[PDB]
Amino acid sequence: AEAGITGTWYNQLGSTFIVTAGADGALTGTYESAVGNAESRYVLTGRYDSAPATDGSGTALGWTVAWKNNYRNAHSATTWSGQYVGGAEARINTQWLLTSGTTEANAWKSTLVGHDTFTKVKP
Amino acid sequence: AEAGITGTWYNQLGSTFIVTAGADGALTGTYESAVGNAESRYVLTGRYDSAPATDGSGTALGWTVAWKNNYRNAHSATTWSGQYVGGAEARINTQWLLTSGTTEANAWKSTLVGHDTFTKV
Amino acid sequence: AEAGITGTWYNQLGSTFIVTAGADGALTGTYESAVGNAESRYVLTGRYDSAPATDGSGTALGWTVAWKNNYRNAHSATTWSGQYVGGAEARINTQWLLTSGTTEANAWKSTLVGHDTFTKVKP
Amino acid sequence: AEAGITGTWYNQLGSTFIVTAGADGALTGTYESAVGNAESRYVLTGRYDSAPATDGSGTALGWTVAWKNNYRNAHSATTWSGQYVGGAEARINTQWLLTSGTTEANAWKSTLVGHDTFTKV
Ligand SMILES: O=C1N[C@H]2NC(=O)N[C@H]2N1
Ligand SMILES: O=C1N[C@H]2NC(=O)N[C@H]2N1
Ligand SMILES: O=C1N[C@H]2NC(=O)N[C@H]2N1
Ligand SMILES: O=C1N[C@H]2NC(=O)N[C@H]2N1
Repeated sequence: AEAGITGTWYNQLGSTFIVTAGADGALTGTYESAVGNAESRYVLTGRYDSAPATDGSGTALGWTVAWKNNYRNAHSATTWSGQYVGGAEARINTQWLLTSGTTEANAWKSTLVGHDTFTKVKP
Repeated sequence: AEAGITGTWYNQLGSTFIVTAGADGALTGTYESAVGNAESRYVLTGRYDSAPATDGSGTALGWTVAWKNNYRNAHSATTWSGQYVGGAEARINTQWLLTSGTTEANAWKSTLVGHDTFTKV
Repeated sequence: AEAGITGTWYNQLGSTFIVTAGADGALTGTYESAVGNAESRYVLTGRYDSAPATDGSGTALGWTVAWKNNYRNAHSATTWSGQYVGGAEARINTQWLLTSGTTEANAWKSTLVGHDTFTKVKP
Repeated sequence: AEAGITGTWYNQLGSTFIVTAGADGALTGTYESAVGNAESRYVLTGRYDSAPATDGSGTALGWTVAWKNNYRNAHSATTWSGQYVGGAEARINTQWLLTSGTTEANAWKSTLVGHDTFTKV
């Protein structure tokens, strides 16, 4: 549902995710990370299932943040893949992949994987 | 390098990725998978890091595809995270996460992980 | 530390992990999963850093369970990679990969990824 | 097929994996990586699923290597999860997780993920 996803969310590290879900399945917003070589806000773009199932299934969605803005350029990008589960305590549970740009030689260790849980605060 | 991300790419499964990379870091285009609960094209959106480093590093990027279009709704979304490397033979090396929308009971097994390599051949 | 890892542990799904850490960095035991095409106990084998660092760093370790025993054969195997963090509330935080045996054609979707947190109960 | 997992395998990075597959599902041997904070051989232990299915499916298996030996202690461990496919050209296709022991502050970035393909060539 777009309304349910739209809002301000935070995760366990203390990062901020501000998103708007558009009618066509699009997600746009900004992300502020509490950790890493990151400062200020970054632009994020993603997609979500605008037509989930009836039932108590989560809504699959994903988004990307390239870690470059006017203040910093970390030469990396993160993609979060997960599902939104609404209710009185709406959560977005995800797993993410953080890839850094590297030389052909260190490419084997260019990607980090983790998981984040976001709790909604505002629309 | 970077702008050269624009084009038509294909991966080892035969899927087609058509992207336009905008000067400021955006990625837009369509994706058509050769496998899965999918038919036709799906819209994709992503970001790439528009000012890569001397050093001969690749350009980090990622994009998402929600597997819903006017033909099918597979109730899942895939994100690809990787890097672009240009040169005579340019490729985009990625690892992806495909999450399906499940009930809680099946949440533990909602995500598949894989890797795709794209070239313009 | 072997003593700290040795014991009975459970995770958020309600699965049981019984392990013994040997002096040489080896881990042996049994695993009982609360979910999946799994029944009874399965044998597990792994390795851990028998010489972690001083400091408050976790001990890296990993183990594998092939999901076949005398009662069931799910044609799959899971590997858990994570770190043991001791203290009064010792935990083992992990990320896992569950690969199923498939045809060359469905190989693209042979692996599931997730994360489990284990809480210790007994030695 | 299965028993044929025993042997010396090499991956695209040039690492060498020497394994012995026991009749009841065990995997034992040594690993020597061509990259990283590693030198010489490390002990590995794993499991494979000893009764694979007609159907022409691969044999699921996984193994672990703690990067500590009498030369180095990199305070990390890697697990490879994948499947073995035999035939004229046999390979083991895997995805791995490399976890380092961090302080809590760095726990979020303690795990790398990759994929390796091994052959006996
Ligand atoms: O909120 C954050 N989650 C983690 N993933 C990532 O890429 N950077 C970290 N910050
Ligand atoms: O091209 C594809 N890559 C794989 N990942 C995914 O999500 N579907 C498959 N198609
Ligand atoms: O305890 C469990 N964790 C999950 N990972 C896995 O492979 N099966 C599930 N059971
Ligand atoms: O052969 C190797 N594979 C890669 N994964 C890993 O842990 N170290 C590297 N060496």
